[PDB]
Amino acid sequence: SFLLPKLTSKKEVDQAIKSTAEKVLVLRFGRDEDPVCLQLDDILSKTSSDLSKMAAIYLVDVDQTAVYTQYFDISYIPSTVFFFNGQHMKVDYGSPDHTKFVGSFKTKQDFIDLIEVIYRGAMRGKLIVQSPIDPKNIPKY
Ligand SMILES: OC[C@H]1O[C@@](CO)(O[C@H]2O[C@H](CO)[C@@H](O)[C@H](O)[C@H]2O)[C@@H](O)[C@@H]1O
Repeated sequence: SFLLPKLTSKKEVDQAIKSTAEKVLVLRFGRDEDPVCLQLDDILSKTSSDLSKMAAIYLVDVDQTAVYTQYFDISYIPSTVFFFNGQHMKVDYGSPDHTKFVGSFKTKQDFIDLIEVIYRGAMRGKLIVQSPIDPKNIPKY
């Protein structure tokens, strides 16, 4: 749906990691009212439907649960994490941190292209993939 599911506890995140099968699990750690989160959530919402065969997207409330925030070394929101069949996926964006995407995507198409790459690699058994996004479009922060 356009109004993506919210996860508000550790147990709910645990469960989404386990329950999302054969698709990229997208976990957006943020706050729904935060300006950069608003930007990113618009892209996640608007692309969710046409990505529905490849990805399941969730909005994770960092103000109601924080176990995972420490686990992924999240200092800035939004931070977006990718999983496939229960295992964390890394992506090389051209920055040192491959474990999470920090900030918002420049365009819808960048997110789409990224998911395509993650999905294909994950389906081939890979755990780390190369981002297809032009570095000029990667938030620098
Ligand atoms: O240890 C350096 C060696 O690691 C590779 C991945 O095998 O890339 C990593 O190190 C680069 C240089 O520090 C980083 O820019 C990159 O993000 C990181 O994955 C090699 O390409 C590199 O030679």
